[PDB]
Amino acid sequence: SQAEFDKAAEEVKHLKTKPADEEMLFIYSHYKQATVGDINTERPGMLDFKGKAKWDAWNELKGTSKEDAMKAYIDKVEELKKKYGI
Repeated sequence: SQAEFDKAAEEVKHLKTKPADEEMLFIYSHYKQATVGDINTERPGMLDFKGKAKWDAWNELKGTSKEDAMKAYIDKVEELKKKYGI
């Protein structure tokens, strides 16, 4: 299905607490593979500040199925929901 993934991405955007950079990264990444696909973009190039993390962390997913990214993202966000909630 799809609704549960937007539900996850939207829910994360409304969580009561902020999860670790790493979580933000797992999300950011799994969200891009789950919806955009493999990183068909330009890695930082200039500064390796926070962007390198998101870009690279997403790149890391080149080869994983949209569905695995989606599925795992849904559940993972669900973890975050049981973990941090509303």
